[PDB]
Order: sequence, then structure tokens, then C-alpha cells
Amino acid sequence: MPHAFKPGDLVFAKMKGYPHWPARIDDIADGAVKPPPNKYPIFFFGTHETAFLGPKDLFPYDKSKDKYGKPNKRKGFNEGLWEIQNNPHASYS
Repeated sequence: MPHAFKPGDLVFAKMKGYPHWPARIDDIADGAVKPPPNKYPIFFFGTHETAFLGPKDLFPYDKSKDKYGKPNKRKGFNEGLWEIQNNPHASYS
């Protein structure tokens, strides 16, 4: 059965106005800004942007890839698909 989300989990993450987007739950570095309560730091592959989201917007990647893992014209998306499939735990700083 499912656990709660933890750092390193792979997802598609949903933001208003954007397609479900390949992403990971990030760690929070020592000294770095923490998310608001009940929110996770989401790193978006391809764009390399961070936003804070709750579970309602997080779709586990394995379950969801058949639906959401297709090319999209949006900037950074297809780069993001490569990253989540081929090196999802790398440093992209």
C-alpha cells in the first residue's frame, strides 16, 4: 500500500494552466527555505523550476506515465520527459 510522499519520489505535478508535468519531490538543503505546511518542494524537470504543491496535484509517475508521458509543445517539457526517464535523481543546478 502507498506511503506518504518522500524526497526522491517521481511524479507528474499539476499547476494551473500547464499540462501534468514530469517532476520530483525535492529535498530541502540545510539552510534553504522550507515549504509552507502540508506542501512539498517540487522540482520540475526540463524547466528546472521549483514550486510548492500538496498531494492533490501530485500523480505518482509509474501509475501515470502512460497517460501523461507524451511529448508536449510546451517549453522544457520534452527535456523534462528525458530527465525523469533517464536521470531523475541527478543534480540539475
